[PDB]
Amino acid sequence: DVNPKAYPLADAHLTKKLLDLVQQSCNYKQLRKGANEATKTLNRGISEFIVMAADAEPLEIILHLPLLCEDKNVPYVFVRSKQALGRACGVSRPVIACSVTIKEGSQLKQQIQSIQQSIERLLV
Amino acid sequence: VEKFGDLILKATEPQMVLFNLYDDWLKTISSYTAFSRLILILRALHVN
Amino acid sequence: LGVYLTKKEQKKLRRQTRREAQKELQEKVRLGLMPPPEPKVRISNLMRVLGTEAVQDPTKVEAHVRAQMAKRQKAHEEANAARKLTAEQRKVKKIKKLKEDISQGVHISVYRVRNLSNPAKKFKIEANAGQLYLTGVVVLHKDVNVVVVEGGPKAQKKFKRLMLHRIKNKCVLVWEGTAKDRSFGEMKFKQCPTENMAREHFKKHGAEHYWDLALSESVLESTD
RNA sequence: AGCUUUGCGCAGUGGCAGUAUCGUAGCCAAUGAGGUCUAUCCGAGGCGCGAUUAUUGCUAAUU
RNA sequence: ACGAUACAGAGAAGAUUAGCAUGGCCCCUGCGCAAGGAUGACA
RNA sequence: AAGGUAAGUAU
RNA sequence: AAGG
Repeated sequence: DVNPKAYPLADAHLTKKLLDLVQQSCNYKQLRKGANEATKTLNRGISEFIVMAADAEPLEIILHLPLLCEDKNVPYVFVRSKQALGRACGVSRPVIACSVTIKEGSQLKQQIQSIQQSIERLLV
Repeated sequence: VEKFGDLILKATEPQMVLFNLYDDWLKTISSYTAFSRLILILRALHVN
Repeated sequence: LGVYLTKKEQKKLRRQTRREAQKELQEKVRLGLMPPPEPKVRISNLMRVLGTEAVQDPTKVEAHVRAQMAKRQKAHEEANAARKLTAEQRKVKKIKKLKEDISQGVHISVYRVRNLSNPAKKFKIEANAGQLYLTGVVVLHKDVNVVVVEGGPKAQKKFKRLMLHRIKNKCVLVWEGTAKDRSFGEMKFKQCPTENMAREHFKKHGAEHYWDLALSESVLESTD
């Protein structure tokens, strides 16, 4: 199965919703790909939420992101596939961490808030 | 054409006169077709 | 579990489909099954295509060119209109996208309004709940106005935004949550001069706890 | 009930540039391509090879 | 074994030529597909 | 002494 | 077609 270290793992419905929102954010120029860009967004406090994969090997290369999310008060979730997450980001290469940035006046704000509420009530 | 010949013969002093050889043509055809039709008409008038 | 496509992937697909279509048309033309394509002619292109023919027959060539242009425009309009959502079919798509599946669960939100005397506001709530399939009840008291709204999460969010920003005494969300099954029908706007029969009516649907919370919160606000 | 945003198609009209457009069972790439400027900052393809009238077809002439 | 004769002789240059459509790029318009945004309406 | 051969086809 |  999946690594137990990724405890806030989303189910199929939330996985589909998260991938759809990630694709929409990519279309709106509101997404950052890669763990390094996710870390940069977290340090600058311009991240709505962080989506990271559960197939990263080793998973410890992105387990620092939950700590930064807790420090910066940003929701985070784990998806079951690093290949579908990359495809949602618009990149054929697998992506193990994507960050949805904050853009004032964006039409995705309501969907972003709904996804944040869904994620923040799923970790435990 | 009579409308030009009679006007010029009847004139007594030089003057600038503005006409329109595409009178009602641009309302239905392009100026490219209007020019070709007018040149055909003028060629027929000159020839016979 | 659908897989999205990169922009390069989309460009490749479109390019190869168009190339295949062009090759098929060229093969049809060469094989004789299709006549060769006549040159595209416009008003600015009239002389460059047929200057020899335009000189002898200006109006005839103009008519032919305009006929070709009108044929192209008519083909475009026929393609667009042929593939057009019927007026009833537009509603069917709209009437379905707003019908969330309440089979898994129903989302219930409870609101308490200090004053709900305005008939226009009543009509707004009733129509908005009806369009969004938001089955519920409105109970009118001197101060308590329990607005139980049940339906889909998208409709619930829209209706919450409705009374939070679109409609103005103040509006307070008592409790938003989910339940296994629905318990109220269409909007009725029941008038409840006294608390006892309002509680009894809420007990008829088995949702008296919403009334209890609204009454207790109103009492606490009054004491505060 | 209208209105409107994004992406994807399908067409129509119009404008611009042919020192450039493609091909990748070749390689590398958000587990970071590539960084003259802004570097405790930037974030996406790059390279090699191949095709060619620096995209490719028909049509009309001469042949 | 040339040469003489009769014939050819421009004995050194893909000199090609237009039309349209595709293709690239950038809008605009219409239609379809999938999502969504904001707002208006009394008994 | 050269750098000054037209290349031919026929008879 | 003719010459050594």
